[PDB]
Amino acid sequence: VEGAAFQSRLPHDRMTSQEAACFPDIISGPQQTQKVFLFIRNRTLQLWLDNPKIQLTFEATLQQLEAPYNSDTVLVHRVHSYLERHGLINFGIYKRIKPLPTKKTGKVIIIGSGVSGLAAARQLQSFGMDVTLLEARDRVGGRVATFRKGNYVADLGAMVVTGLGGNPMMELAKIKQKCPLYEANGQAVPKEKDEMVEQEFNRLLEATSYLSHQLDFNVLNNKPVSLGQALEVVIQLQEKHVKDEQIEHWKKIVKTQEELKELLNKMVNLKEKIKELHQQYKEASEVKPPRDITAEFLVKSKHRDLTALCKEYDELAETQGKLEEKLQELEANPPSDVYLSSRDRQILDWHFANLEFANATPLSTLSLKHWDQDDDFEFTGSHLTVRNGYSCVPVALAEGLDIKLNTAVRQVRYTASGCEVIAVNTRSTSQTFIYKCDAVLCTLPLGVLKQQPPAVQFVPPLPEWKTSAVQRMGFGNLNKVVLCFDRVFWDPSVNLFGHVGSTTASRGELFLFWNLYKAPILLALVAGEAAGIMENISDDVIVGRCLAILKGIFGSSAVPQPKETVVSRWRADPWARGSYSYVAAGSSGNDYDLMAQPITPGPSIPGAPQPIPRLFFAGEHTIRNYPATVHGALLSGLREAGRIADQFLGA
Amino acid sequence: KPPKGMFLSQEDVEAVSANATAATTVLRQLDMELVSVKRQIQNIKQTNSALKEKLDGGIEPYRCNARWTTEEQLLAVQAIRKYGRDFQAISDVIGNKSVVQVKNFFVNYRRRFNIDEVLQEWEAE
Ligand SMILES: Cc1cc2nc3c(=O)[nH]c(=O)nc-3n(C[C@H](O)[C@H](O)[C@H](O)COP(=O)(O)OP(=O)(O)OC[C@H]3O[C@@H](n4cnc5c(N)ncnc54)[C@H](O)[C@@H]3O)c2cc1C
Ligand SMILES: COc1ccc(-c2c(-c3ccc(C#N)c(F)c3)nc(N3CCC(N)CC3)n(C)c2=O)cc1F
Repeated sequence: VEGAAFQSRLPHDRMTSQEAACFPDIISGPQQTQKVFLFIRNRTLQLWLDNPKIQLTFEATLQQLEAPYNSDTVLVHRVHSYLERHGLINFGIYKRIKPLPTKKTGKVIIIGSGVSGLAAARQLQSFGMDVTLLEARDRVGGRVATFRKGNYVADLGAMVVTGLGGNPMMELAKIKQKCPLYEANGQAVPKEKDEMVEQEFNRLLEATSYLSHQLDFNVLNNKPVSLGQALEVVIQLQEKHVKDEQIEHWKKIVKTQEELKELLNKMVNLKEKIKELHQQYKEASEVKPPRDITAEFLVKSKHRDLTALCKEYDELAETQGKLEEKLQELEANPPSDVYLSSRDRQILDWHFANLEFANATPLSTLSLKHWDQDDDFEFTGSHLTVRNGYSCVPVALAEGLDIKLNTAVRQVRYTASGCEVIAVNTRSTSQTFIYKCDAVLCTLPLGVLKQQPPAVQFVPPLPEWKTSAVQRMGFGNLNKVVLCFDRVFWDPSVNLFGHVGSTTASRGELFLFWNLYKAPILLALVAGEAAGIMENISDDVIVGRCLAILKGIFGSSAVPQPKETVVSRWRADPWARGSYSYVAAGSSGNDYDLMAQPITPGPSIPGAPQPIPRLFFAGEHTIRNYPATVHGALLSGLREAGRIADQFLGA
Repeated sequence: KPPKGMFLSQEDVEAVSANATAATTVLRQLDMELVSVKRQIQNIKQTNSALKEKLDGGIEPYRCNARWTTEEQLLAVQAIRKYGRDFQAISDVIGNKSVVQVKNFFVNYRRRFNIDEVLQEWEAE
């Protein structure tokens, strides 16, 4: 039961803020009843999850509980209803048992038949509401978008399931997480190196986290600090401490050879002071043996004074020898010449491109403090790919539903009385449509909400607080090249392999190739600053640079001309205006929460009761904890559908 | 605290960011301090290498009984005016008297080789 709580992103042993607000009875009450609640919940979820291919009615739930549980049966019901409302059971595609409410209640216009839309639409329809979706495209699925010619199949948007471990989600495939790199020329990268740098990359990142949290380096010049800025600062400070070592060493060489100097002096000025004595002694020793005692003394005196200074010099002569090997050692323990080579900083640049890829933006742009706020909630499990094309999901969700394709929303009008959406035909701009509804669910991409002169007018205008969050948060970019061939010329044991770019400025450019699919297809990702530029570069040139890269790596004649090519231009695509959200410098994840707060119109006649809210938001860009994924969309949808039903069908 | 083998003082961060090129000022004025200290190293090696020349050859061409003769007693007294209390020197000079026999003599005669008077002379080095 408790790893069905986890499979539902819920704690098995505590009630959540959500549960608290729908069951204040139980959570303010005795600890015993909480356990009963929590059992019935965890169990109902387990039951749904065990067979989610078909509806779990209040009926079946009660039948398959035991013990003192189907004792209290308003509680089993209050719970089962709470779960189905918040889309924890009976969501997605399920064979209904009790067929749909005869006649419907309230009318909702959903803008977009992306996954956030479809998910909300199905829920709202399942609760007996009149739902119509308006989609500008000639298809469903939005940023889920699968190319399909012959047996060729390639996703141009989402292609990964980053974990099934508590993920609300068709043929999935593990990723062999072994990725060989290939410098500009074609030369693989010795595993020796690949590991040096991946470790340096990993350390460089933790370094920025320390630099952020411990050292509190998040502002600098009023302007806040990008992950980029922090990484450069860290790398500079590493370069500096290379030199700080280089110095303190070549400096403890000098200190040592100004001891050899000070001593080679004493040792010269003894050779001399000893030459004298040995003269003076030869001389005194002329005066021959029948001699008086003042001259036997002068002989003997000298002879003493001379075997004294001879020992003293031999003592300084082993000291000479120590100081001389001590030095010959240090002269052959040079510390590291450099922090990283050039070939190194170029492979580091690829590890940074891989980061620019996932986050779909230049690290210039990521919040140092907050880029990774979503990180505690990554799922558990193997990261997978959809072999058969992700399109299967939108399409599957769409059937049942009232979807108007080629219907571009131009204006959204929301008043105390209700809403009208004004849309047009994309195939004649001129032909106009007016949808009147109780409530509008906006799943417009953040790209579109951001369009500098608007694609869509809100009447009245979205409040400061909303538009400010839209301005603040980042909407990135990430493009793909689909390479279709007659024959499997790469290494088929290998899922993905990197290309290392010449410069920093080009680390994004066809930096990584995926083999995912049944057909002979290679995916080439453009990430970072590259993603944005290549959109303004002819299809042919791009497929050029692809084949170039591939011929250098594989042999100039194993690499055919391609049967079919596609190239994403998501920033230029006006129904997306980019790939997905990122927490920009000076944004936080709070903005994801503002993005999801619905809008409540002013009163129609002044001094009339407070209205009902009318304008609701879902989409990738509206879910703090699962931004920039399909699941996050899917959830934002289920969520809004609940918030809307709680209003227009009562809580 | 910083991951192993990264270096980040509160101090150094403030200092490599305090303007828009503190960055590559700091890196260079070390690059430059480095060549200075390499140049000092060559100079002090040349200087040292000369003195090893001056030392060529080294110093190679430059190396008991308890009955006191009168010869021996007079060698002692003189050794005293020129070694004060260095019984090892005095014994080395006299040739054939342990460092004790010196110290003894040093008292036995003391009165009649004016040895106090001898030692206040040796005071004046
Ligand atoms: C290249 C790329 C790769 C990705 N890879 C992955 C990945 O591997 N795994 C993963 O989990 N996530 C991935 N994502 C994220 C995932 O694709 C999105 O988070 C999700 O598909 C978007 O859900 P949504 O319903 O919020 O948006 P959308 O799919 O954008 O839905 C919004 C809909 O509104 C429509 N629309 C826009 N303007 C108008 C208008 N004026 N009138 C009417 N309709 C309009 C659009 O055409 C679209 O159908 C990727 C995204 C991209 C771009
Ligand atoms: C092995 O290959 C993988 C490569 C990338 C991820 C990954 C992705 C992601 C992003 C874009 C694509 C595409 N195309 C993708 F396939 C995956 N997107 C995200 N992000 C989640 C958090 C958000 N802020 C941004 C997207 N993350 C974290 C990822 O780990 C997972 C993998 F298994």
